[PDB]
Amino acid sequence: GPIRKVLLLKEDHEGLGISITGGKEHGVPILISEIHPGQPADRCGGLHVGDAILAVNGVNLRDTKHKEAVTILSQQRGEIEFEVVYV
Amino acid sequence: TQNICTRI
Repeated sequence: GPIRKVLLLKEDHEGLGISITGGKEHGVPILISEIHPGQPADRCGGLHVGDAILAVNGVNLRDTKHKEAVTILSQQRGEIEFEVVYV
Repeated sequence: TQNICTRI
């Protein structure tokens, strides 16, 4: 599919409201596994289960192990701009 | 066991 850019806002006390799976050590992208009701991603729209997250706030996720991607995504605050593509 | 889903 086409690559999309989607920005949401996250307050410091909030999570992103997504679950991810995949990663370099499993030979697949960082994939959105679930979008959780009522949390920032759900309230924004534009992210979808099965999207690959290619980058977040300009930080490349294409060659990251699962744990590293968790670290990177968890460290984003405020404006969070996702670069995603449906694989 | 190794693939997991992580909530963030």
